[PDB]
Amino acid sequence: LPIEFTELVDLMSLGISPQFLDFRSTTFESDHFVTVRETKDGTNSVAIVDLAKGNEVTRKNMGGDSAIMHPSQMVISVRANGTIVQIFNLETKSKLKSFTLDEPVIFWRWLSETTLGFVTARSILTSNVFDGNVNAKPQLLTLRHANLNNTQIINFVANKNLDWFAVVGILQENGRIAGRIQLFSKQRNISQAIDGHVAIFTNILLEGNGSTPVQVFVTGNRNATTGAGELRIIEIDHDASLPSQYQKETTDIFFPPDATNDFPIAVQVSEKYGIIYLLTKYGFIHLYELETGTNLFVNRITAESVFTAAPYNHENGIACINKKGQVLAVEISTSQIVPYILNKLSNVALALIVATRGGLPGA
Amino acid sequence: IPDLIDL
Amino acid sequence: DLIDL
Amino acid sequence: IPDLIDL
Repeated sequence: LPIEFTELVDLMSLGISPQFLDFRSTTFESDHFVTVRETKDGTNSVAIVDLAKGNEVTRKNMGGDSAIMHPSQMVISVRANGTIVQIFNLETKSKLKSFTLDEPVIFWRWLSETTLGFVTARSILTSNVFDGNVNAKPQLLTLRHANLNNTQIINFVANKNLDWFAVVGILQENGRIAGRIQLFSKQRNISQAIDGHVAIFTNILLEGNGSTPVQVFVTGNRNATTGAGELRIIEIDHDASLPSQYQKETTDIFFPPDATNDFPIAVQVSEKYGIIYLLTKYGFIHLYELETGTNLFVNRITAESVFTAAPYNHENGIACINKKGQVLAVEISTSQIVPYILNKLSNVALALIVATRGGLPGA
Repeated sequence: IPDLIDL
Repeated sequence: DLIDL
Repeated sequence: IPDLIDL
């Protein structure tokens, strides 16, 4: 009722084999494109699904074994032999970057519209892809710390200012998936090890601060020993000109007793509406209000395992991909969210917070 | 390191 | 520490 | 090195 739930595309319907519909081969940097690396008789290829053009599919052979699209532009990044990276504008045919890293890339993701992020066995790096220095290697941000040892790296996120960063690894510990995050402040050149499976940097407009957002970091964890889930929201880098500060928030994330090996797989936030969308691997969607941390809604949108996710619809929602190749989207209903909070949550104060932030009806 | 996210 | 987490 | 993709 308080959300719209839709299917963006069925990847099996486009002829993609199940062996490629997983974290190894399918990437989702934004709601604009899905990229599937495929292989056939020794030859690699890319299927680029353009969600902004009726799920139009571009199919091309390539020499690399990993490929991602830019969040908005027709710019493809391709990798071979671990270390060799080339980045091309598909429209102009221009080569934007061509370099070899010192160590194999084991994870990458666009951090912003300008900057591509890389994680190796021991290092975390970024590339200013559009600066025109075609052969310049990625710059070292920081060495990986011991807390990410023996993990599979599954995310790398940054704030828009590109001075706060988080790298997420998971490991299996006593038959449960534990999450480890290296949080890095570029300004202080210091890292901090925290427990968490998911992370994002976002912004919130608080009363008193005019049109200037404050920055918050949102992270979700599931304690591998107790099973207890926890969402936390905390401010970073407060501009002293702004009188209103974000007060730290902590909320429970509920996991049923029989979802033993489940954990948070993704978190996206609507800045405009102040809504946190948290998805689990088993396909449970959780909504929280950003200002207060209040739990709004919990449901299950799929019984198939989710492996990746991205912002949806001008970053006001979340889209995800499951192992059956279904690309699913959730966003709040702008007409029904305030009535739901008012009538179903019986929370007049929260209803007003949401209505006022979003310019929404119902209050 | 196994592919944990896809288990 | 960097942050209260 | 050869282009990893030919456009």
